[PDB]
Amino acid sequence: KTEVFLNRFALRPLNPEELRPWRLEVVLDPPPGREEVYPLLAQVARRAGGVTVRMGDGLASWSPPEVLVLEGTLARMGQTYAYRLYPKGRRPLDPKDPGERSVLSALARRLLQERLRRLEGVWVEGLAVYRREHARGPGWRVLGGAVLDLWVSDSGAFLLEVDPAYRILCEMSLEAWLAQGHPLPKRVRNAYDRRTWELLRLGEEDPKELPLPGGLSLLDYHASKGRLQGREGGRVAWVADPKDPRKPIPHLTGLLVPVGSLALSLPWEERRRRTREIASWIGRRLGLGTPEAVRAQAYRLSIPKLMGRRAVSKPADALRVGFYRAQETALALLRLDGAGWPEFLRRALLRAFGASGASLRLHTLHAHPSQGLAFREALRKAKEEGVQAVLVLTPPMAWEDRNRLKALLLREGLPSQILNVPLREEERHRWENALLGLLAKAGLQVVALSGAYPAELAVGFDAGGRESFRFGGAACAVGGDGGHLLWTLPRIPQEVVWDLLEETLWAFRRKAGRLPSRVLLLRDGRVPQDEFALALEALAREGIAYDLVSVRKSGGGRVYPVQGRLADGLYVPLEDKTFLLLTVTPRPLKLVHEAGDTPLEALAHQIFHLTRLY
Amino acid sequence: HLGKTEVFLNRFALRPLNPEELRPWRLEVVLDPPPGREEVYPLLAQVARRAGGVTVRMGDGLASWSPPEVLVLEGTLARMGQTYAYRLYPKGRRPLDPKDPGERSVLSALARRLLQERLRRLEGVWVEGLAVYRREHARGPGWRVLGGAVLDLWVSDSGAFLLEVDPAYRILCEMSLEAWLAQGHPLPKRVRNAYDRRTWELLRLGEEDPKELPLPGGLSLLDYHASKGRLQGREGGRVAWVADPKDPRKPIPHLTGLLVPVLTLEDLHESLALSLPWEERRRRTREIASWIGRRLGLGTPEAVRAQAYRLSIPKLMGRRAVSKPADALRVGFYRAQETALALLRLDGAQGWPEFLRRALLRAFGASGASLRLHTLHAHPSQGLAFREALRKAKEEGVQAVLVLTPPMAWEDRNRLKALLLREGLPSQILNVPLREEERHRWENALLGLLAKAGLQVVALSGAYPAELAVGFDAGGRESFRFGGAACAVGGDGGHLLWTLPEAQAGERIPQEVVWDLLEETLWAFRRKAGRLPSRVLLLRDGRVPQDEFALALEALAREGIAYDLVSVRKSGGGRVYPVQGRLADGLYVPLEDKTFLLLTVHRDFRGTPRPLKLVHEAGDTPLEALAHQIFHLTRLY
DNA sequence: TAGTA
DNA sequence: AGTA
Repeated sequence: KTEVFLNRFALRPLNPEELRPWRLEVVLDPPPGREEVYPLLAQVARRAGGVTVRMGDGLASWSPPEVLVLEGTLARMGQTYAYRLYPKGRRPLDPKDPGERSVLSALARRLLQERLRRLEGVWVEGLAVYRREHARGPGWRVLGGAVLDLWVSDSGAFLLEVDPAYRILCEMSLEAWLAQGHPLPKRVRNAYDRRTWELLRLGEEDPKELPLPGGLSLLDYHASKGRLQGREGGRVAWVADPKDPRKPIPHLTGLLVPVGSLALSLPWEERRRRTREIASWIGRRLGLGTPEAVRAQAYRLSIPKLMGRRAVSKPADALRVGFYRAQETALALLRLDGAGWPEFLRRALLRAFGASGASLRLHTLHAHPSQGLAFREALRKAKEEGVQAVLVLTPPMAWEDRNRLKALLLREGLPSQILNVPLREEERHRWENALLGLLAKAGLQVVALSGAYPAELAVGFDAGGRESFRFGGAACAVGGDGGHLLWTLPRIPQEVVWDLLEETLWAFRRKAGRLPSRVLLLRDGRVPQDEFALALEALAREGIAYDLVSVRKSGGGRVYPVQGRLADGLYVPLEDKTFLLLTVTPRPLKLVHEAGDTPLEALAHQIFHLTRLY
Repeated sequence: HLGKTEVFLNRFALRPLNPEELRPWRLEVVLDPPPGREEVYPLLAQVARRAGGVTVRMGDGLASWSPPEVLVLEGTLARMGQTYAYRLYPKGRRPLDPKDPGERSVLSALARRLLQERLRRLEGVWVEGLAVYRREHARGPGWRVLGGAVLDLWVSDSGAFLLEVDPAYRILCEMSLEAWLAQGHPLPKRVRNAYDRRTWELLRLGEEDPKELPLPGGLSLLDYHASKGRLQGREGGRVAWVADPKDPRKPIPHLTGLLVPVLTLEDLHESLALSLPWEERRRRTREIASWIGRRLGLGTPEAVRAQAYRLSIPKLMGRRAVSKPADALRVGFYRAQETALALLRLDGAQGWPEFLRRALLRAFGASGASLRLHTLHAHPSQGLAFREALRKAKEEGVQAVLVLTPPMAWEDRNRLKALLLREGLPSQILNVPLREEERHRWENALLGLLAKAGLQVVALSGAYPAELAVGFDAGGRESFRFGGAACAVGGDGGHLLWTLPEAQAGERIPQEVVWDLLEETLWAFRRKAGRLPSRVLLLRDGRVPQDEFALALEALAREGIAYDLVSVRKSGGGRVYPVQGRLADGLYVPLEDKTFLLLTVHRDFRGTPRPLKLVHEAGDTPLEALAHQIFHLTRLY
């Protein structure tokens, strides 16, 4: 038990009016698919006045009825709907009932933006305000500020989050900037709004003879909107959406905007000071009481004992000291670039196996996926020759492409590890890990974790980066202390999540000759918790207990020590079954226990220990 | 069997197309806002219509036979809630050749549309698309049966109009679903919109008040139609929960006042003289043809007659020569092996049905081979335990499972087969209501079970084009993303397997599915025969567009594997009648350079047979050779 | 089949 | 909140 500072700040409690927002019913025309309703009301909230937000399938507003735009239209994905709001008088909400308070926070959050607008002599993009300018150049003008956020606490009061930030601003414009010449970037942005894209390559075609699906020209599309009012920037550029990147879509460099002395980033003490400042400065135009730094009781997590042949501090050092369990191994390499094995990889593997007195064979893959039958053939031969797992050096492939390859391998019963080829040696973190995986998948128990945890099976699900398992998905899973399992991949989202877990569960009944008593499921919060409904219902019919935990890297906030320094692994409890996890300024992991009858500390310890060994 | 037999098709030849119709007007279209690329074709079909006249979709534009001045060059559209605006750009006249499979398909679309336009302007007669219903046959309160014929009009590779005619009857309802139900008639299966021809699956009625039932975004269900002026002159009635039926699981609301029950022969009752004997059918199709012919103005209909060859019957043989596959069950299999079969009873009891145990015990006895008749005492697919009982069974040597189960949805059927095949257990379905004296169904089911078990029941004579033939199926679905199954036959009976797309991840490109299904069959064939097949026969369902096999074909080419891609359609094959005398069983009727019919009566059918239309799309093999192999594969299984 | 409710 |  220790005391810590969170980058939050309590403000005044909400008054009785704010706890009793106005509600509004909505009618749309034409009626959209029920799955589209919610994103649309959110849009309806913007169309309407300000400090108004979506509530249920209606709206909730903090501002007077006579200020909202009760009628109009909104366009979404090219389609246009007519909306109409209907007042129905104030409705009370409890800050204490997750649901209702989601609204209050949404309201709270919209307000901040509304208040952030009025502030002048400073520019605000969304919730990110910017005071002092950090640089100035022919096009770049790095400003200094912080990303903000405002919400409601279970107490029923305001809560401000503050965190120092940068912003590389380009006032040049793609074509121009690409014009007095620079190398095209990876991610670009438009000129008419805030939506960002990933630059795929550049337009070798004519932007007026290049027709979109309808048959409309790329130029006419934008021209007939007002975006071409003599803003000629008119070179063609092939862009792609941050979501689902091959489907590539055409755009215009002249209607885009890209993304040596140095303020990279300040220390901990400096940032926690710069943050405590803005809380005072922003508390100025906020007029919501006087900021109060939030103290949170943080618990000290136990450092786990790892065992290779001899004690070891990290799994990586097992590659020099030796593995916990050894066996005669055969590992083949598949190269999707050039040649044989890079020297430092052959070396370590030899070193590590020497140090374990185990025999090691190193094959090399005689084929490439593009030869059809031959490939499958090669894999079977290699599988026959004792190959127990495959290492794959390869240029960066799309999520979809690798899953596919691991499947051609998996069908020839070949576990695999994918090491991206522009191999950066000096990046040991990377390749030392790639090898641990390869070894774990080959069946080697590199390190043993001395334990005391509820889950004998922890499976983590992957959807790439999508907010859904619609387009198939993938799962990785370990048998508790040391038993990396047969990681899988697989229509309807619920049915997807379930097969993933069905197979893994099955792999484990294969190894342990018994079903796991309990399972720990880890997933990204970006995916609706409901997609797991079927898997959980399935686990129940089996009697398999479980705990469902949502994960989210960025968005945790910040943790600062009172006066000393922060320990290696920390556990910070929060508002209702939510808690932070901090390891080794650092970035916390925000976690949520959405289902399961297991204490948060137990869970915290098991995730942390799972984190310790990559 | 080599003799030729003249035969009359229910087709008729019309004047050749004049130069003008060989050079339709072409028009470029443009849509705003740009829709998803997968909506462009469905939308152009809509533009073709909005534009009016005899105009059809051609590529990414239109093609028309009516004067360009008659078209509606500008208008709006709506496709599933979403709406867009279109503008046409007349780009002159452009020639098409009947010899080219693609261009000919377009000219025929124009013809089909021509038939529609002429039918739509007919006096006192009833039209339901390409169908015409001329006269009454019975009526009674609110309903009325009409008899006419569904028709078709297309162009040939020769370049002349061809008219198809087949008598049909239609039962029309003269009132609303509200009226009909008010007067006591039962709940029909399917309902049609009153304001258009869209139909639906009626699920049930609802107690909710239309006036206050809210559609997704909040609009009342009543205001939805009310505003669309569909209410003018009607009564909304009560709420009717309806289904797509392409999305049979999701209910949408509707209203009885705006619905018209789609009546069936059952609904009416009151043995109502509706069924046409082959003789009466034939004279009626000639009579209607004469009729539509005068109204069509495309010359006089000359019934098309063709040469129908009787294909050579296959030298079938198990342990010794045989007249039919099921005979091997008692004379012994062509080539036996130790065999293990497990029976999975999803109906209600315990074992092997006495008559099934007998045939099997006897079949193997005649073959002189060891057999084990297992029984899965594992419950239906309920639990990871089931997955376990299966793994155990395969480990213990089972080679195939016989599933005795009540009829399954074909989704649930493919699921189960997927579970089992997983664990390496092939399968054969046999629907539960089974009775001793139903020799035809179960003797065959037993043959599939054995063929799948790796057991070669019967072998076909010899010398066929392909030594490996694989069929593809997407079950109704017009593409191989959403599902995909394939069955491979070792050519001359060496039965290979059954399978479907393994487990990969992410959106799937059809060409990759198709490729993988074949990819698997080749390995099956590999392991089971020692080498890759020299030539393969790929049979696909016509509903699907052949573009999806491109990757697959290029792969075979790369591999050094020859092929022939033939597409099958049990629909629109027309009819076939004798000119005189009666008609045999396995007939081969070639029609064009690359198309033929295949007929097969059996028992002695009083009705008329619907032949199978087959189209040779890729390949070098003669049609006759291809018809033999397919025909022989059909009987064998 | 051109066309949610 | 807002395809190209």
